[PDB]
Amino acid sequence: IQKTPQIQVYSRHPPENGKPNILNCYVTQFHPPHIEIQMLKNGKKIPKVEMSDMSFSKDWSFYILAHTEFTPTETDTYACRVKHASMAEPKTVYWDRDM
Amino acid sequence: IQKTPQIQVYSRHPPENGKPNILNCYVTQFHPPHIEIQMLKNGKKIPKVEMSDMSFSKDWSFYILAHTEFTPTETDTYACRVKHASMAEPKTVYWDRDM
Amino acid sequence: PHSLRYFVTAVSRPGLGEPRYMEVGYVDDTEFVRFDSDAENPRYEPRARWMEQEGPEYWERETQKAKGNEQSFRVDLRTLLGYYNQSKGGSHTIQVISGCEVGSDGRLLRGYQQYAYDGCDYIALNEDLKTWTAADMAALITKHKWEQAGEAERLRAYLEGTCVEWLRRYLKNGNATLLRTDSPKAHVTHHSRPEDKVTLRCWALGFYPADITLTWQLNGEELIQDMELVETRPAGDGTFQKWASVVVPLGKEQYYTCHVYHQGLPEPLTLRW
Amino acid sequence: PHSLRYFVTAVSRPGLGEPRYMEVGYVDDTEFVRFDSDAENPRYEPRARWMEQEGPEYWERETQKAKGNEQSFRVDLRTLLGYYNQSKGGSHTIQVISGCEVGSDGRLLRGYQQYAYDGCDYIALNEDLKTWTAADMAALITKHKWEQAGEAERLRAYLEGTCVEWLRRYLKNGNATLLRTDSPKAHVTHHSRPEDKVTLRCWALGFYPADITLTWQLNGEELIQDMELVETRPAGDGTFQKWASVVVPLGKEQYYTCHVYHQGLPEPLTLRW
Amino acid sequence: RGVKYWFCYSTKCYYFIMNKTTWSGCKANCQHYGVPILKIEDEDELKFLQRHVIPGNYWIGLSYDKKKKEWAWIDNGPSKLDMKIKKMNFKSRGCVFLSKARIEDIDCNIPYYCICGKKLDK
Amino acid sequence: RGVKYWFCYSTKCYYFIMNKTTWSGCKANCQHYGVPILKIEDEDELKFLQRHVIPGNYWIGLSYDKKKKEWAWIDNGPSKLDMKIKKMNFKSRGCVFLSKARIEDIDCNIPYYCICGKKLDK
Amino acid sequence: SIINFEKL
Amino acid sequence: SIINFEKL
Repeated sequence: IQKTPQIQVYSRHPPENGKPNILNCYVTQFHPPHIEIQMLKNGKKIPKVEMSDMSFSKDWSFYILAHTEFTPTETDTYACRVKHASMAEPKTVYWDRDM
Repeated sequence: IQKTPQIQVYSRHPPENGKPNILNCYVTQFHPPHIEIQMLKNGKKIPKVEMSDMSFSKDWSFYILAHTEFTPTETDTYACRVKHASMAEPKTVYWDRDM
Repeated sequence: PHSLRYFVTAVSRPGLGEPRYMEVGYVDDTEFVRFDSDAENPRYEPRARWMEQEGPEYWERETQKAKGNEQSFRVDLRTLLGYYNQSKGGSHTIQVISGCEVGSDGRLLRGYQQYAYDGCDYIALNEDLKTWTAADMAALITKHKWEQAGEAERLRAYLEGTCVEWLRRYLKNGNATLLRTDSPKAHVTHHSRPEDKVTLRCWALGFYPADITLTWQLNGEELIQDMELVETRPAGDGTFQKWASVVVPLGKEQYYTCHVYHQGLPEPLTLRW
Repeated sequence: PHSLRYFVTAVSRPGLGEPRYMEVGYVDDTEFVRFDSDAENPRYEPRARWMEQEGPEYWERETQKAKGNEQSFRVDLRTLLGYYNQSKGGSHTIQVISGCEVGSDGRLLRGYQQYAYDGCDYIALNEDLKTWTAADMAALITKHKWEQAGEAERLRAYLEGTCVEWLRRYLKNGNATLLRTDSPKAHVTHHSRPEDKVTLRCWALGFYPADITLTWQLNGEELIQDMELVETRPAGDGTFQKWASVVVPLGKEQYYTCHVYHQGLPEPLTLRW
Repeated sequence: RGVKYWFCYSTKCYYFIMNKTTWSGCKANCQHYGVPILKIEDEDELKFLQRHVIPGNYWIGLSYDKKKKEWAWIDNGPSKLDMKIKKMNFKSRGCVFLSKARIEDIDCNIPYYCICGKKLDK
Repeated sequence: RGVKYWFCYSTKCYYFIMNKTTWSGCKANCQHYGVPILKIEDEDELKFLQRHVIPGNYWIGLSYDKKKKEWAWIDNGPSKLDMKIKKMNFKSRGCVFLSKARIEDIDCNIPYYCICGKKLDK
Repeated sequence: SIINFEKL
Repeated sequence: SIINFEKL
């Protein structure tokens, strides 16, 4: 089997320019479990990021949480690039404070 | 399984009053193989009759030939009474020279 | 073409001793051998004159082989009783069909082994002559077995050589028989009936082999519908008879014709009352 | 009600040593234990504070049990590879789900063990807790096995006593947690859009547990159709957030309402921009 | 009277007449309920039929043509069914029946059960 | 676009949408091809469905009613299916999916495949 | 020469 | 206390 992941790049607490925070990239509903997740603070990799331990739901699809402290604003654009078999090219996703 | 037999009371050679002959009761297409066949020269049993050896067709149903020499005419009525599980009551069948 | 078909019958009979066992074999459409258990002396005897061409070893050989089989089955009746979950108080039947066929070129056209428990397919080897087809979960059990035991493999050899090979001998042991052909004697008979109509009957008698074809037509087209017919029957002297009738408007009798097709009739027959 | 669910993961990895093995357990909706192979020292450790109430023997006991399982599976990866007829050059996955549930009365409501090969059902014990249901012919093999080996019987005992019994302890070891409830903070946000229309967004944040329900209605009826929605997500601090939006005719904003149903909300919430 | 039953499978429905008749028996009935006497399209459909059917023999639209010196289906069309289980040639007549494990040629005048096939996709 | 496929079984036909959608996804499509989102009548029909289906999860007309404090089928009618595999009560929401060996309750907003059931006997 | 039968 | 698994 082969299933495509789903990504969400949201933050913990309400976006406040200049204040620190935490940025989440919640990758879910995928298979095989072999996956690669990255965070970009403009297009460059980020402090290797913390990889929450993986798990799966009744449906069998896998889940995981990549998180890394960050201080937003209008500074730069944050995103999450997910490499994974299922997909053709590295699907990336940009944060959207207002999302 | 349980299948009903089929009977035919016909003779070898063309019916000729006063001439000897042979009367056949061809019981076919039945199951179980346990069956009882009799010939009546009016309603009475007949010289225990010759029971051709039984066999069965591709379809699995059983066959058999009961035959007994007889001299027809308008003398008496000949028949074949077949007892067998499948059936409720002893189904009998009368000969019909013209059949 | 020619064939060699063995028909097996095993029937258990509560409180009446060992199952009854019968082995009947047919060449094309002829019984050339028989083997019964109940019979005084269960000797795999012949039913064909030409089968005299076999010494006392053939007989003796085939009789032991048979007594052997008779045994495998009593066990099989027990086997099946276990599968289905049926008591020792019930009569049951095992039916097998083994044989092979060859074309004008004696080259094997189709061989087979087919089973039936209580008058219904149990299992049967496929045309492929290597895989089986089961009727119910029970058969699956047996299939599972026979698969690992490579039974279909062993049965593939029998049908190609052994069978076809024996199917050669016999044919030579009595060619001047299993090749004879008797021409169906045909005629029609008139019969009065209620409210004015009539029954024309078409007779075919003393023919051989058994398959012949009887049909009525009206001004060209066959009345395959609305015409009585009986199953081909045996007269008793190696021959077969059969008839077909139809109801026709009295007076207008001649507008009907009877057709007789048979491998003894170079040309089909045409009758009329 | 309450449950105890263990999630098993086995994944073979060609040319990269023994399969990776993970054992994660959840109480209701909480990870209270973990066991990884790759990890430096594969010790079935805790993920819940309240799990300190277990001496060094529980740990040690559960760690051996695990190392054992880890082994049965490498064999199972090999077993399955044989079933399907797949090479040693392919990565595969085994997925199992073991656990049980009890009602307000701690009396077992539903227990189960479910397998999945490569992200697809392989086999699973039925509610009856005695018979199995297979996905493909492969599973049938295993089913055949486990049937004679009376596996479902042995698994029936686990779910009734063992499981439910452990599912009692834990709950007491940390009742003042697996029973807490955080109220979903809700609000709406206005957003301009092309050719004049608007997107009203309904937010729910920092709630617990995870299932909450967000819906939009218009003058009474729910807009379960034509309303965007995201999968409930984790903020990272034990809480969850989620939102639901909908496009509405600019100016006519007030005719819409957002509804928040959650086990922390005695009464559903009503919002408006 | 009559005992019947109809059941659909895939993109076709069938009629199962549990009343013994001759080959013509079905052909007639079949077209009278307006459903051709069955015709098997591929091996899958046969397997289905052999597993669904109730223990017994059933006639199917496949008989020899005394005229066309050869076997043909009721729609006199082709079948993806490669059956060449060698049957009725040299000189005489016809028909075929089904069972939960066989497909066989025998006399057309033997009473068997009926199967009428109706390809829905029409 | 969309990938679909329809196949009949017994006295009902189904629609198998091989395009992932949320529960509402089917309900919509289903009624748009004019075929209610599937409803399982008896255990036999489920077995059939679980064996026919292609490996994967499928939504079926069986969700919890936040209002009716309880689970109900799309026709809000009864089923001979005795399922009491204990699901979604206490306080929150809905839906159910199928696979070749399970029938399970989970979030209604997860993309699964669709099954629309159309009882022909109408 | 009938073949010799394997058990069911 | 996860149960201990029987082989496939």
